[PDB]
Amino acid sequence: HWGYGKHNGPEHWHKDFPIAKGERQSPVDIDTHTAKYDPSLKPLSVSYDQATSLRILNNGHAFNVEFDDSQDKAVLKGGPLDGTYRLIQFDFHWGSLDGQGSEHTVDKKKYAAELHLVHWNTKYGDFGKAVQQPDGLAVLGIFLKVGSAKPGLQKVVDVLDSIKTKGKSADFTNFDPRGLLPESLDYWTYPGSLTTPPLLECVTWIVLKEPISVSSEQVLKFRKLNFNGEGEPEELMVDNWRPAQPLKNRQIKASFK
Ligand SMILES: NS(=O)(=O)c1ccccc1
Ligand SMILES: NS(=O)(=O)c1ccccc1
Ligand SMILES: [Zn+2]
Repeated sequence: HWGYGKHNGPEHWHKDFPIAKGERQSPVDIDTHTAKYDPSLKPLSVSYDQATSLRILNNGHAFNVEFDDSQDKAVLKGGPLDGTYRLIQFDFHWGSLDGQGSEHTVDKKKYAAELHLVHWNTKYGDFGKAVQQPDGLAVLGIFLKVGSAKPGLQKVVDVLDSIKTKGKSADFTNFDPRGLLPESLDYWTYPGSLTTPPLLECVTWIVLKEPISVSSEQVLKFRKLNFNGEGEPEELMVDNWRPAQPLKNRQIKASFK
């Protein structure tokens, strides 16, 4: 199966997922000087007041926090989006060192990690039907830098010890994903794909310009997770990021002047 190692990492994925070399792959490098302000963007609306988290899962590649998406309770709308997109999960990607870890880059700069808040277009009824559609998903991407602790992250960090290995999960109710956001909603947007197999080309990416700060201790705890399952040789879960892919025939638009 696929992963992030020398043998099964991003440069191998195309053999089983040929869309890896497609026309709208993610992540990309965001060249800030080439991105253009777009006045046709409507204001972005992140409405997570009634978000209902369920469970946190180590899937052998990263960890996922899962949400109950059976009602319109945590939605993203506006910006480049037509209609309403419902939050299903968040996931992170991070590095073995603070100088790398993010998937998107900004003028070639890599951040220490990247958070993805994944939403599906409610016009398609559920996640699996949405990922067959070119506008099925919207992923809100948020960069993490190392500096001050992010208090809203700490409940995640403290639960990781209970999901150290592949296939482990834990209850993760009553977690408020609002505490993971930066102050500003200024963003870049472009059409792209999932960044892990199956690499489906269904995503409107909305990448926030303002990073959040997390502490060195918080990110160190991410790097104590394991890719392997229980009772197997330890392979620390680090560097679970895909590098930037060709921009091809795409334009990155900015929400801000
Ligand atoms: N192409 S892939 O899914 O990364 C893969 C790589 C090596 C062995 C099996 C699968
Ligand atoms: N890492 S990502 O592009 O946001 C993603 C979300 C759901 C499934 C697979 C990948
Ligand atoms: Zn992700």
